[PDB]
Amino acid sequence: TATTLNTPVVIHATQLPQHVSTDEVLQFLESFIDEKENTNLSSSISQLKRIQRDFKGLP
Amino acid sequence: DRLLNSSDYTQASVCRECGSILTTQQSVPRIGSISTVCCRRCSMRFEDAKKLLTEDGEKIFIDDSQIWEDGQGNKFVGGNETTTVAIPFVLKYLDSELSAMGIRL
Amino acid sequence: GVHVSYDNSIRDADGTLVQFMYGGDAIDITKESHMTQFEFCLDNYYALLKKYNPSALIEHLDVESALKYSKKTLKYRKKHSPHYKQSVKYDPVLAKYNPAKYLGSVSENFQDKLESFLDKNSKLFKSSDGVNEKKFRALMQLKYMRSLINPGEAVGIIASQSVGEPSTQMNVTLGIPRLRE
Amino acid sequence: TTCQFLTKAVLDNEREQLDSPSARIVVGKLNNVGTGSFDVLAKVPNA
Amino acid sequence: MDISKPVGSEITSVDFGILTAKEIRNLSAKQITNPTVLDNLGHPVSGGLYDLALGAFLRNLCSTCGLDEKFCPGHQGHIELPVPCYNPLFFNQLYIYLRASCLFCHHFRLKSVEVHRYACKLRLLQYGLIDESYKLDEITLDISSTLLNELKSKRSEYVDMAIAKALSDGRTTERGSFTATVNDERKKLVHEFHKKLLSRGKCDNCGMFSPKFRKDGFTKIFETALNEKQITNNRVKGSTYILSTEVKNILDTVFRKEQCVLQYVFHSRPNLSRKLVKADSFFMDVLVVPPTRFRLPSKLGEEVHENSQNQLLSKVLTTSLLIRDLNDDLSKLQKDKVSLEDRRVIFSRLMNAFVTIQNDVNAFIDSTKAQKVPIPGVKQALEKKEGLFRKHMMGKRVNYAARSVISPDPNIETNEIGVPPVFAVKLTYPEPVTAYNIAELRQAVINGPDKWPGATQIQNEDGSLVSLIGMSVEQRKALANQLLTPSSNVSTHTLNKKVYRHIKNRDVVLMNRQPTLHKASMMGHKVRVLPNEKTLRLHYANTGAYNADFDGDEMNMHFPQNENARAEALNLANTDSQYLTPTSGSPVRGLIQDHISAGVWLTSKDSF
Amino acid sequence: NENRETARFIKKHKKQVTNPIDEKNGTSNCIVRVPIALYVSLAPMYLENPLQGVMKQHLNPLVMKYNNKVGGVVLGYEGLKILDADPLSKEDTSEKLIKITPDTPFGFTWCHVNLYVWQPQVGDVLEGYIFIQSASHIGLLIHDAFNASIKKNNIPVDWTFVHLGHWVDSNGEPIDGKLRFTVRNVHTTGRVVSVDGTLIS
Amino acid sequence: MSTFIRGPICGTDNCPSRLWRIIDGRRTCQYGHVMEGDVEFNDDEDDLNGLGAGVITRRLNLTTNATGSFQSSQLTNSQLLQQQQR
Amino acid sequence: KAIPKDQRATTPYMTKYERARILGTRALQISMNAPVFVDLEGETDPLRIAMKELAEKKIPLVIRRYLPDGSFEDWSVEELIVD
Amino acid sequence: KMQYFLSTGNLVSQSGLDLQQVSGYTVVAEKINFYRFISHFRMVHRGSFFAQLKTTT
Amino acid sequence: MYKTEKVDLALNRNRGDPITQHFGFGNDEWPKEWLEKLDEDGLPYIGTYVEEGDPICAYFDDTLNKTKIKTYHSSEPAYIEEVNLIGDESNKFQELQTVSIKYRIRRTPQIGDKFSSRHGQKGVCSRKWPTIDMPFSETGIQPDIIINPHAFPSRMTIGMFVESLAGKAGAL
RNA sequence: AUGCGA
Ligand SMILES: [Zn+2]
Ligand SMILES: [Zn+2]
Ligand SMILES: [Zn+2]
Repeated sequence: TATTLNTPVVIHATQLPQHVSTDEVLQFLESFIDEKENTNLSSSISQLKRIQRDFKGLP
Repeated sequence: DRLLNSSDYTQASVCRECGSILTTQQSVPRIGSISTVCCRRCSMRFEDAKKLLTEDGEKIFIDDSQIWEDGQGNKFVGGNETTTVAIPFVLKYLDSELSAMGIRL
Repeated sequence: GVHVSYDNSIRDADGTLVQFMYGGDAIDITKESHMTQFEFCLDNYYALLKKYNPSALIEHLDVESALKYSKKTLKYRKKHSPHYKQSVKYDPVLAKYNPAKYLGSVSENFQDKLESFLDKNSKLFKSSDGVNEKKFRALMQLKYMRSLINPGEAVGIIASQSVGEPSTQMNVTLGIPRLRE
Repeated sequence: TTCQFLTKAVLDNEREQLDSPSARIVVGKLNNVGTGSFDVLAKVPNA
Repeated sequence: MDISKPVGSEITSVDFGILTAKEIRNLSAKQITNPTVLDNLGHPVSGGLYDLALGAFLRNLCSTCGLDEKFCPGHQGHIELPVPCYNPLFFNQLYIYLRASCLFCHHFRLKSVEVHRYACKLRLLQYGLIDESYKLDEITLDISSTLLNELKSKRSEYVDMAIAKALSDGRTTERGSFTATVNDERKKLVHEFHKKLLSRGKCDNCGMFSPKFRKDGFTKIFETALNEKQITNNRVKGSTYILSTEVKNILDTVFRKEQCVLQYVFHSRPNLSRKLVKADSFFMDVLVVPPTRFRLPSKLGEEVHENSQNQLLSKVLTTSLLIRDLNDDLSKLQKDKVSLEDRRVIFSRLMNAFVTIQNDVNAFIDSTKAQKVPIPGVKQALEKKEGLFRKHMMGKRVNYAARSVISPDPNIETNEIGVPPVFAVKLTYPEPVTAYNIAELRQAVINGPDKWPGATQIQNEDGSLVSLIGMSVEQRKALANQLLTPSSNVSTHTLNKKVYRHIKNRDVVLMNRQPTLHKASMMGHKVRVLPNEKTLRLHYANTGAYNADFDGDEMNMHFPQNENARAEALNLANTDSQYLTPTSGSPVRGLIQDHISAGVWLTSKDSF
Repeated sequence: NENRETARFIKKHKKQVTNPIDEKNGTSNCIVRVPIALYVSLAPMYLENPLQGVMKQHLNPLVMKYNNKVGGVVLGYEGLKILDADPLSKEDTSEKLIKITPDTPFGFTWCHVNLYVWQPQVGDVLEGYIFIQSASHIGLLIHDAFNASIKKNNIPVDWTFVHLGHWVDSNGEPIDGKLRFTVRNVHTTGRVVSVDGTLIS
Repeated sequence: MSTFIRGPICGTDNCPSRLWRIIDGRRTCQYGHVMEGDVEFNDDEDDLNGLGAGVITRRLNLTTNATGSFQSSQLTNSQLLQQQQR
Repeated sequence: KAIPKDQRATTPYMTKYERARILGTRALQISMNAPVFVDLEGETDPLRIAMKELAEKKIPLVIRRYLPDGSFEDWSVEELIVD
Repeated sequence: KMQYFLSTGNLVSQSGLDLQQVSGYTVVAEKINFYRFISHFRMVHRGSFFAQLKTTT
Repeated sequence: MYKTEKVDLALNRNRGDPITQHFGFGNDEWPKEWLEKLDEDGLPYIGTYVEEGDPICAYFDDTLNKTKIKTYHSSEPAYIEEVNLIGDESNKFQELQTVSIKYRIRRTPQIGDKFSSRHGQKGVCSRKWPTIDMPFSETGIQPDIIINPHAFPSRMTIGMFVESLAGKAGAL
């Protein structure tokens, strides 16, 4: 991903970020990973799942 | 298609913050650092950097002269004919300039 | 830089307006040749009706607004049929309705010649099998709409070539010295 | 008199709005005449 | 061009404007100080015109990007001019503004309130409010400073009303208002303005008698003596050559003290940038250094001739070194210089050397401003008769094009062009491969570059190019069975391979014949490959549109490389759409000579 | 005037937030959700899945990856919205419109999406499970995602070696499992992000 | 032996061979694939009025465009020539 | 700049310039694996494919007619009278 | 020097030899055809300077 | 059509010095297929067919320790008609540094090649008509050249008509 | 630039 066909030309935020709670973070993790599970990005999702476990309690 | 696409069509760097396509350069990489596009005009010499009144960490990029820079990371690529680059040579010698506009600068 | 805006006005690529219509009729030269050859169109009427069949398009436009202005303008024109005593109450029909949208918005010169043809040929309309000056007039209006200059035409350049190219074949100064002067 | 018009332009700090077809060619831009008189977009399904 | 590499940062306009020495120093990749060009009799001199920081050279990586001559875009250096040079291009300007000032007060010799009136008019013409610009003259009422300042108040109030209204009315915008007529009224105004500025033959703000200013023509200004009546009149109100430096400090002070008017004087549109109008714009305190890329030597066959810019610029470096030598006299002289009056020759070095450096900088800009056939400068490169703009911008050479003598042929269509197999094998279309064209393109690849409907090259979606020019039937056969492989990298998954196929019977080509006197002389034809031809084959029906004749006429055949160019050349420029000319609407395409006599004989009632 | 340039340095180099320690017992909320607007290309082959097109093209490579612009490794995205090129809807429609470049079949569009970013800062005190122990560093892994290492020089000499041997803490027992550290630096310039930790503050 | 590379190698496939297609203007892989450079320079048109005193002239100390990727050479001291003639 | 559709005042017909550009761009997209909405019916030239799509209005494109003011009218192929 | 002048046709001297031009005096015999060869020696030129004139008188 | 080429070794100025390149070889590693064109003295065999790319001479420069060749670059083949060795004007020149090679390029009448009568009525050959397809006279002949009549009404080259009838009489 | 094909 090195050119327009892969990388965004421009990115701007429109407000100052919002500090997602642990509960909001975990709910996002489960919803995002669950929606994604349904291609090397899957492997990064596996790391996200470990993050889920780390934000779930236990490695 | 003819007078460009089939002749000197070049995707050239332009600084979205300085409106020129000739200050752009490839910044020097390192064993842990890739080549990054930097705009010379949109960067400060690391010897100054308000250092007297003042870092993010990753906005200094280095020249083949091993010179540290701050900024210059706002340049992009746009399609133009290369002779255009030829103009800054003479016109830019003439002490004039192109403010090559783009998008949201 | 000189081209046709989408509003039929000739603007330069700057935006400066040059003419409110192309030659004042919005007619393409590459169309005009028969746009005033009515009798020819008539003897080949059914073919042109097969080309320009209006029933496909009669749903996309208005066939009256321009025709109605044609009615008021026909009134002032029959009343005022001296030049400085102009139709100041009635601009030409091309001024009031986009000629590509309301069939009948046509130069008064073209309208006049067309009607004069219909009057001087009423006897061919008394020699035909199935044709009338209302359906024939409808056809000629539709041909006129279909001869209009397209939005975006490079008419500036076209003009320049139409003066240059034939000037290569070329009491007072004539020819190139006159044109250069 | 390219340089003379150049001088009068720079002294004005002029900005080219890059409408002239020649100028538009200079920057390698779709010519504004004819087929470049308009833009084309696409209707795409959102779901 | 590649359809596979879009960009979405197109330029929307181009601003013009003067550089700044601090800008140059900050962007400058290097200062070039050494008038040397090569070193070790054969090496790029450190800190000279060919320093490697200015790009790549002869295997040496660009010392600023470490990139080869095939990659480093090059970087522009700069020269620190010992003294501020006059900018030739604006030299007439700085001259005018010099003659317009007052030398005892350093103000413009026009009434301050009248000047402010001029600034008002030019401000209203940034917004193009012409009616108000003319309506401004009417505001009218020993004259008190309170009253002339009252005119300035009322006039500024008029600016506030006409602007506030016009922005309220949307009859302009923050970005100004610009049309051909506004530009015209501006140039007219600025001209009469220049006439008023020149008209004052004595000061008004200060009443002082300024000296007459004379100039050499392109390197010196002189200051004429005054009359004892005017000199003693100036005291009761209480030609010499001058250097550029003094001019700079004077025009600096005048241009700063008169910034308020000049802010609108130097812009035809609102200066949103709050840019100071500085006198250093007309002078060159420094000189840039072009990219090495554009300074490459003239090698003709084997012999490589030095770049003419390098020559003139080296002349700048030598002359500058001489000025460094006079500065050697100042550091040298130093010790008071009481009566060592000989400095009269070193004074010849400063005056002569200094006018010399200016003359040489001018010469580097414009050959016709220096003092047989002196290498042309950038002005000559850009114009001279037609110029760089005309010879390499308004028209260029183009790739995918051919030229050959045209030969008639009645058996082809009137919309086709017979392409000789010499051209049929060397003109390609970059065909993206699909599910519907896989068979045809696999076959074309199988044929290879040296046969009919084949393809010379394959461009991967990864960006790589694969030439088939020299691949064996085995290797091309193998690649034909690999043309449809799947994606490999998420960076490239959206693309499909490309095949550079030979031109074939489904391609349209844009034929052009010499004096394009009119658009009808350059039409799109459907390509028809003719075997055993060597010349571009053409139907007679076109010869009255090209004004062509087989006596020996040559035609350019252009092969467009893009589906937009195909669709336009098949739909707009195509020959059939060119059956009538716009000049008259007379048909330009019909049978000719022999076909006419055949029609006369065949169509006789006597022919059965 | 000489203060425009210092306003340019401070106003250009301003920092948005200082993620604090959650409850002052957790970790700094360096994880934040920020809605952004990106401008991405759309190929024609995704012309029938435009939200999925934009996803597979630009957003999928962004997860588990550092963004200089956001200042961190994208933790995830929320609420993608393609900005319609043409006014009037009921903030919604069965088809959108998008600009095609004036040269090629590729599309370009505005996009609005919420990003979940891990935005760590220097000084945050964090705990990690010891990855490695070499005589110049201790490797740890934050949340099982971010690699962190504290080099010997940044570790207090009061720490104790036990022979890649086994470091023993300043208290007099060897370290094990999780370690609490302050963030000195985060090294992202390379193929993988590295978090610079300290044991001396 | 000597090595290959004193200019370019195909970083794609590990094939260190190079082709010249003078008709293409292309430097390409002798065995494998792709474009080794799109850029191609110096084969001027019909416009060399020769005002250029072109004082430069090659002398083998500024190298050469290397237009031969074919190489072997050796380390040199600097113009054998005198040692050759000796 | 958006001239409302209810207010569109321009030519119901596609200019030859419009037809040309639409056919070029749409052909190019189909040639880049845009989903074909019509029977390929054997064809191999993407341009004639785009012509088939134009004849059926399957083209999913809209014309942005510019006015020198900057106002524009967004027109579908499926409405602008093809010929 | 005379090979010089004969190889370029730029005859230059401090008198200008009373000639309106300083080039074009010499031509390559161009033996591509016997007709061409004999024709050079029967060619007579009004001189380049009149080639520069705009009129045709 | 004959093209003459000068292969010069005037590589080094200074009016002589070193001069070291000699037509021939040294490393043997050269492609022995070069013998297919150049004699073991480095010059092509007079008479040799050459096609684009073939070496026109071979020599050796001690500076490069390599056997180099000057290639012929054209779109069409020729034949080497004569190769002339130039030692002339030289004082010593023992190295044989100047060689002149003359190429013979045959030019067959071809579609597009120009032809003209003595009447300034010039025309390109549009095609090489098969003899069977030519028109044949009752004398049993088919013409050499066919010129379109439609040319005469504008040009009024009636002298060419007279030359036709005079050449016909004069042959009979 | 000089001569020349178109
Ligand atoms: Zn910049
Ligand atoms: Zn560099
Ligand atoms: Zn004064």
